[PDB]
Amino acid sequence: PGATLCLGHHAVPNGTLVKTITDDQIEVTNATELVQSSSTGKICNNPHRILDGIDCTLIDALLGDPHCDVFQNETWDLFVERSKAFSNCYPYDVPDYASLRSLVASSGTLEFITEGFTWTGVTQNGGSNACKRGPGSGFFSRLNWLTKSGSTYPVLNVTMPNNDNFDKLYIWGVHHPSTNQEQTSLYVQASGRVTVSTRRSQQTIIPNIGSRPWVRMTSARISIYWTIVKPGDVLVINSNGNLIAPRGYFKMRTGKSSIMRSDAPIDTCISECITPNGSIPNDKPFQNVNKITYGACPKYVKQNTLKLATGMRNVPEKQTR
Amino acid sequence: GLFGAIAGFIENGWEGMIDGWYGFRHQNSEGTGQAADLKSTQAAIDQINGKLNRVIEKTNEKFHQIEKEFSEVEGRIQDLEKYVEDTKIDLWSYNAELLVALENQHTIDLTDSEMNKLFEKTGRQLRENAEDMGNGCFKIYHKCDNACIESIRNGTYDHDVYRDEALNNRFQ
Ligand SMILES: *[C@@H]1O[C@H](CO)[C@@H](O[C@@H]2O[C@H](CO)[C@@H](O[C@@H]3O[C@H](CO)[C@@H](O)[C@H](O)[C@@H]3O)[C@H](O)[C@H]2NC(C)=O)[C@H](O)[C@H]1NC(C)=O
Ligand SMILES: *[C@@H]1O[C@H](CO)[C@@H](O[C@@H]2O[C@H](CO)[C@@H](O)[C@H](O)[C@H]2NC(C)=O)[C@H](O)[C@H]1NC(C)=O
Ligand SMILES: *[C@@H]1O[C@H](CO)[C@@H](O)[C@H](O)[C@H]1NC(C)=O
Ligand SMILES: *[C@@H]1O[C@H](CO)[C@@H](O)[C@H](O)[C@H]1NC(C)=O
Repeated sequence: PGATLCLGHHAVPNGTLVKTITDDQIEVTNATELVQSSSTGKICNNPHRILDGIDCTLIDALLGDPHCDVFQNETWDLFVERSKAFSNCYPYDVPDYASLRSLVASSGTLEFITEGFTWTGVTQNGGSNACKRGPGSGFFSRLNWLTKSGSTYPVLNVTMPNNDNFDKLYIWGVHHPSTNQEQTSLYVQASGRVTVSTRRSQQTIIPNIGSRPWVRMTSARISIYWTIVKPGDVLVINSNGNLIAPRGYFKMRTGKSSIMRSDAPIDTCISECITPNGSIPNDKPFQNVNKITYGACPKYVKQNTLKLATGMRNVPEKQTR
Repeated sequence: GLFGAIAGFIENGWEGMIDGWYGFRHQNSEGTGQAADLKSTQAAIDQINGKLNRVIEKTNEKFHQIEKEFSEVEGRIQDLEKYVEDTKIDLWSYNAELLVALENQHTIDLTDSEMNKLFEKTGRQLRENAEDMGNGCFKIYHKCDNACIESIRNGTYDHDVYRDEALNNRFQ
């Protein structure tokens, strides 16, 4: 008349499948998801400073397209460009658009400091019906369209030293008229030229007369260029025509700032990780929402699910049916 | 698993055991019963929590990166941007896949290990007063009332007390 003592382990009615070295599917008592596969649909407005572009690209806000004037001197951790954004000023292109957008986005600020450039012998503040500002013609707020005074456009030669201890970003341009009649009417000389230089570098652009496609009343174009001036260096601008002059400089910074393309609405919540699909939580190490991310994010992976076993092997009672 | 206890010599688990991961069932002259072993249960849970917390520990915070979607065809520079992102994503996807496989194989083995540890601990406690039936049970060769069972479960079973009684029931 003895006694039996049996060792054993638990089981559950509803186990979970997981992958191991030897088995692509084996049942365990519990597991936990390591891939974040869903989003709120909304970009959380804390803790990062989100700046909604609304109808504006970062570049139009930089240049100062009139419908973008509300962005003057703005700052951001993440600038959000929307697909509905449109331009509504003088038609322009930026050779190396991608790079200018990238370095401004990264700088995280549009802080502009006006400088007293002296443009002797030309008319300043030129405008166009392509770029309406209130009822009448206008232009980019940060650019200064110089044209002839009386019937002369003298050789412009000006200097702006950087005696500050930060980098200055100057944005400037070159006007490409559609006809010779427009060129000589605006600048006298039959062929303009713009040379912008520092001690170490230089850019020279010869304008190119000819028709482009009509955009907002004009076949002409402006081409946008940039120059960074370091502490101790000096900017020199030299031109006998076609200069779209800077009015000053943008203060450059380094930091955590960036830019993202998204149509997700911005909402009042807290989330460290932002994707174009909206914010996602970052408690899991991986995510399948979007390879584009900003902040403290899980790493993007191709799997939509990965299950980490948090329990033993699940072995139920043998079934009689 | 590697120790051959869970899904091995122990035919199956107990759905009835709701207060623990590992434990004891007995039959004696007073009836049947069941009790969880808190220590083996906790050793398994602490190890699993340990590996869970290591895996979910935040490590990257990224800000400005490269563009990853493109609206224009550009050629060489964009091909390189896409290739870089695709290389990265495949390497991380591989890491993720490997991580869970290794983690899960190990989780299955350490839980199997704890079952086996408890079985060997119990067997050594009983000395020559019981025999291994081979199915995860010991046949105890003496009258073991509920006090005696709980002495086995909480580590106070003095085998010398019952040895002479037990040795006689075994070698006849
Ligand atoms: C266009 O404007 C620029 C900016 O003022 C003129 O550059 C300046 O040119 C003068 C000489 O033409 C340079 O003077 C020299 O300076 C050194 C010391 O720095 C001195 O030792 C020499 O005796 C000499 O006078 C001056 O440094 C230079 N400044 C800068 C910032 O580059 C340029 O000459 C103007 N050109 C025209 C055609 O208007
Ligand atoms: C997040 O957004 C991305 C891109 O907007 C979605 O990915 C697209 O999904 C469809 C299938 O539904 C695919 O055919 C496309 O190839 C994907 N586009 C791109 C650009 O990758 C993704 O499904 C969204 N995910 C969540 C969870 O909202
Ligand atoms: C099992 O895991 C899930 C998460 O995957 C958790 O929410 C649940 O509470 C766990 N249950 C037990 C009994 O541990
Ligand atoms: C931008 O900042 C500068 C100084 O930081 C200031 O002088 C200027 O007027 C500001 N403009 C706006 C629109 O706030």
